[PDB]
Amino acid sequence: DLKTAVFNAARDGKLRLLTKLLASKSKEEVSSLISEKTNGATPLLMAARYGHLDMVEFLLEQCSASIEVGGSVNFDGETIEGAPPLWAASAAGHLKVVQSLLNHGASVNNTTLTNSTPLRAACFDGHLEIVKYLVEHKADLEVSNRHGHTCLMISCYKGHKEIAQYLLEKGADVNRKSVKGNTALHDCAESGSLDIMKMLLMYCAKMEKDGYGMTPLLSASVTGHTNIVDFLTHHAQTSKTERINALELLGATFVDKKRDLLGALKYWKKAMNMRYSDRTNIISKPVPQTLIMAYDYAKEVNSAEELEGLIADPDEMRMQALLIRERILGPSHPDTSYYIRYRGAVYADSGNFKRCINLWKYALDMQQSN
Repeated sequence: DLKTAVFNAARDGKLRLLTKLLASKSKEEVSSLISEKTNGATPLLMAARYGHLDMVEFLLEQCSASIEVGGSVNFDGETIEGAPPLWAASAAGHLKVVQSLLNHGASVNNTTLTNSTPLRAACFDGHLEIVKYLVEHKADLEVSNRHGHTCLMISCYKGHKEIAQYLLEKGADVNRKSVKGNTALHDCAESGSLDIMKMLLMYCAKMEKDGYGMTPLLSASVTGHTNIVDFLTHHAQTSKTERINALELLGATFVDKKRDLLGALKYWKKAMNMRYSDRTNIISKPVPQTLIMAYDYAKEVNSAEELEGLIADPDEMRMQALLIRERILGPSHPDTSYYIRYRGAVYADSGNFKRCINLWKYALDMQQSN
């Protein structure tokens, strides 16, 4: 009864309602009731989560004991486990509460069970003042989550140029790699954050293949951020062969993600003309080992004159898209099977269940083998 009404009172921010609940209880008894978890969370953690400053000051002044105790907090319908009060406050954008918990001695790099710092948390939803305040209170820029994703990486992915700028001038390492080889440049490519990408390149960020063998350029081609593809295909650090494959893959993404066939064809014609713009250095389309029944035994166009009529054969353009993606990403990259399945589902929507089944059969074989 009481231990719950205490939790509900701290969660909702009812400090008048709370005080009357403990009036005739001992400092011993109170330290117990505010110590106990409800819905996986301390009263202090909920007080901080929903930004009730008066409530935070009160609870700490009874017992500083729950300040580093992690628990369950909900952000965007997701539960997050092991989150201390300072982390929850930071995630939620409650600056005054962030300032109060640090005043009262809170540990500025104490993490969730995923090893996410309060700094990482503030970097996510883009709370610049909390970031600045955490860093001016000894927050480690370089503590990554358990996948090795950094504060600069998430800052880049969520398109917060100011926060990324502040981290960079405060000395953040731009060439860190996630366990799967993600760099901040890859985060820029996958979000279409062109300005941040340009900033990273002035801080001498190196473009590298990730664990899937994807450069920032190709990561942008997969996700269909044409702003990044246009920039990096005119950049000196990208070769003729890299531009051609990036244009062709972006072409496929236009077919499958954007359902824009005219746009796909523009990209394929550009890449095809690049392929035969020097008789001294012809870049020929690689021939795959075998024809695929699920692709109707189709073969990539290998000439400008083979592209011209393609607009009139949408089915041929969808098979070209799957060949291109399989050649450039390979079967280990999750988007290859994702788009095979998607294409199957589209045929099923037309009433072609057989073609759906044959594409899904080959997709499921590909997934099992990964």
